[PDB]
Amino acid sequence: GEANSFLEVLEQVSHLAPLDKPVLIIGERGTGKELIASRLHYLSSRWQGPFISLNCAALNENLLDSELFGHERHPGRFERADGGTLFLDELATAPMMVQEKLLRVIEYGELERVGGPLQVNVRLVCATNADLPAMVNEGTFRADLLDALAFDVVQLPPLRERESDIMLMAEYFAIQMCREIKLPLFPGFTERARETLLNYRWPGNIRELKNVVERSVYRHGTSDYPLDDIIIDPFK
Repeated sequence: GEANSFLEVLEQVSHLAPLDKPVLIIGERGTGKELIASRLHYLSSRWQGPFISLNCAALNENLLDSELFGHERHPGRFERADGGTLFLDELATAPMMVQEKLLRVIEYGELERVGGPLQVNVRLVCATNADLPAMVNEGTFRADLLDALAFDVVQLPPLRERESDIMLMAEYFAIQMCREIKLPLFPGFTERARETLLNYRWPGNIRELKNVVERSVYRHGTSDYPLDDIIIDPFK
């Protein structure tokens, strides 16, 4: 089963999920932030409402503003998440204009409408791997938004800090790949392979571990001998 640090996350999420308070998830790529956001939704009373997601980094300023708040129609992500949960990833990339508008939605529960407003009821979950307090000091993140956004913070441990989970998950992914390519048995990892796995920093965390292990099993391609060559870098 999962490491103590990850179990402590799951326990935190079970307590946070029922609240209608905004949650901030801090974690590297491939640590499962969106999955945690989804768990907060499905363990909440809003579980039958919508779960909407948006990656702030993916859009330029003008498109981000329209995608989040709408452009009268083109309903934005807040309107689409009404009665449910909205997950905003890579929050630190949101331009200052969007951050100010986000604060207003959090505190007033309304979207502005020029002329011709919308009240919305959305539980907000955001994610980042930036140091938001540091960006506040730099002027690149709003202090007021951070004061209202981070009711509580869920910090996902990177794989490198869950060394116990690395061989567990590696074996899991290896077995699944053996099924996919019809090997009769996963023949295990050599000690050399284990050193490679446990010494590497996994900057891509769980996604990268899966990719690495699946490639390695395929390249090895046999059940007759233990897997010795962990192919971290497919470019070599």
